[PDB]
Amino acid sequence: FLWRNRVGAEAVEVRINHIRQGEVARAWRFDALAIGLRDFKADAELDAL
Amino acid sequence: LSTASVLAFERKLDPSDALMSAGAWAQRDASQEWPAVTVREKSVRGTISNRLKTKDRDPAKLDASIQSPNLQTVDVANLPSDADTLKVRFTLRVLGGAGTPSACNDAAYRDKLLQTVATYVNDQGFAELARRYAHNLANARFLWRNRVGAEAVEVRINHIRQGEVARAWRFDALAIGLRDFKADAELDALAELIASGLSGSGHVLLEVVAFARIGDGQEVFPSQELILDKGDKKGQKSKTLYSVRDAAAIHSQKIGNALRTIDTWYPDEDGLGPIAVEPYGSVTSQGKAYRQPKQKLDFYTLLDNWVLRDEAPAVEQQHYVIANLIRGGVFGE
Amino acid sequence: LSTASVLAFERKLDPSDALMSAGAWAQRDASQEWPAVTVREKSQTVDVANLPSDADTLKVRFTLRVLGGAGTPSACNDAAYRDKLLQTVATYVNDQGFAELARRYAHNLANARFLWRNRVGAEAVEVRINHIRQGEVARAWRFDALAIGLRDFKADAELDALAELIASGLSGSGHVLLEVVAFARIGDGQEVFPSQELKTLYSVRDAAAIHSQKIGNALRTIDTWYPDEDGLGPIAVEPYGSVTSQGKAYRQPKQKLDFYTLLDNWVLRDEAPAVEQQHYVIANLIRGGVFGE
RNA sequence: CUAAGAAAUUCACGGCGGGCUUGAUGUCCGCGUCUACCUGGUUCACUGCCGUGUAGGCAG
Repeated sequence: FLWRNRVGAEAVEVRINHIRQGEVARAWRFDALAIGLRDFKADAELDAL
Repeated sequence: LSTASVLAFERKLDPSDALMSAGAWAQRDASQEWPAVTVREKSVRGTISNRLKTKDRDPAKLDASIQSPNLQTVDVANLPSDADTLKVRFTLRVLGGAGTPSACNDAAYRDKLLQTVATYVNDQGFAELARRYAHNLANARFLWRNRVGAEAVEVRINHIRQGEVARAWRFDALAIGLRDFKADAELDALAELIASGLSGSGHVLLEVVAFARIGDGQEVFPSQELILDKGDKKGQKSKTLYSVRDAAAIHSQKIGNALRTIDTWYPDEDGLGPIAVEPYGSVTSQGKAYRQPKQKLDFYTLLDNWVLRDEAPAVEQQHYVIANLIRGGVFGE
Repeated sequence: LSTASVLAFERKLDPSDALMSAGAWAQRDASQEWPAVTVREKSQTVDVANLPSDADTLKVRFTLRVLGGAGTPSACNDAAYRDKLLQTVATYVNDQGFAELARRYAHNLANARFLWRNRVGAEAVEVRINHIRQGEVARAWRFDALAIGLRDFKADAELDALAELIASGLSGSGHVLLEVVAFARIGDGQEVFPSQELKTLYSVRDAAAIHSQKIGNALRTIDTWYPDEDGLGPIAVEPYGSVTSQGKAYRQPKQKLDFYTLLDNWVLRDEAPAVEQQHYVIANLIRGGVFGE
């Protein structure tokens, strides 16, 4: 979703928060540059999402 | 095979706005706290010193009005008293990915343009182009007038991988000229970094610190604007100076201009040195566009000779076309 | 071949702001650490300031900037106008040295031409001027404004070295950096006259200064070939030169000695205006402006 | 001397009731504005000065 804004960046981190009340019920973090822009490979904290 | 009617090219070598500060030499072990310079808008009278017209000339309105002086508002920024050196600081991103367009219409033309620029890269890479960009980053060409008549300039280029510096440089650059492109091994070490950047082989983030001694309390040269067309009143605004938040500043396009002075393969003034890379290569302050379409030399003829009909031009016109493809712009129809 | 729709020349000998400041005598060799002048307003609501009772002194602070190679211009539309101007500027350069400009610059450096209204009732004038390469000085002077009278150009022994230095300067034979500063004798409790804008005396903060253009005017009183009467003295160099103080505008355009026709003749078709005009022509090229169509 | 010459149209009124507009989306791309300077306008045709009456030493 960062279209041109991610191009040529040192570090890109994504934080995803599930909101089920006023409060947040769950909290993910990702290394967006480590996760591939091309391949849909799988791991544990991502299929937890 | 035909050119697509909508082309577009994302630029590479992205500069930012530069920010001026001020201070003395040899406090540059601890020069991370110098105060900036201030754009000062005042009112200063002038003279009546322009050409009086020949249309409706009359000594009842020119010979009587000449002895009534002018009334203007000059906006000039100046250095402080103890300060004697401008620190001009900006950053630069050598992106890379410099052969694929952002927009297109015909993927056959894009399949031809990709293999054309790849056949360019795979015998001479981005080596010599990064040599001359490292030269323009070496000398203080991006100080368009603040270097003219300096005692010493010191150019520290820092390469950045994390919060702090990963690689340093120091360049003597009043010794380095503006026409003869001699080089050095550390100039080559900068050029290898920029060539790695343009080839899509890593990230380059050059924090560019450029000192230039002028003198105590001297005059500084930031950039200028265009004040018209959206509220053009009777004209009580002469000339102001560009600024990020309460400090004077050069625009990004003028530094980009001064960094892409690469062109030396035009037949007008060959020994008289380089100019900026532009399609229909023109110094507009000179007033005369080199590289006419009357000849065979401009970018819009080289590009579609080399892409469509495979007529690969000379081994410097390749350099010029690729300097245009790093420049960007709306091509096509 | 015709005129030039845009022209832009770059300035030479630009000063900084001449801040005023005070002190005393026999501490003038310890003037790195010295006090300043004050700004106050009295009863309309206007400004007027004053020296203290301990001080006859007043002090000046500015420094200079030559560039070199002033014939070659920086904005035009005609390439042929450059190709017709290069022969003229090189013809004026190569056949004679620039010291005739340089004496008439450097004596205004040496005299009190920049101390305009700082000797309206003074007694002893002493000026000290530095040639700064680096963090110290290496060619020091200390000049006098009593000796050379403020309307003639008669040279002395100090003047030739500074003249050949500045003529190396503006011709491109080496960048010079002067610092021209002065020490005054005003009066124990005397009213000051700084600059203004377009009443409020022009107040730099916690001091008092006069702008750049007054000294960039004062150091180029080179017009003494103006037509009518040459016994009066030097006034400065202006295309369409009008002066408020002497009232009458020298060098009128309805007769042929204004800048906009001698430039046309001297530059383009290679016919020469007079050798009693040349240093005024090149002083106009030193000043700069928008010289269009 | 006019298809000339002449003329009172009067009066009265219930339009009324009902309602789901739905759903989808990449505006991308590029740029040197350039040079130049002398307000003591008189920030009141005079402020404030021995007699409120027309002659005067003052910060001029």
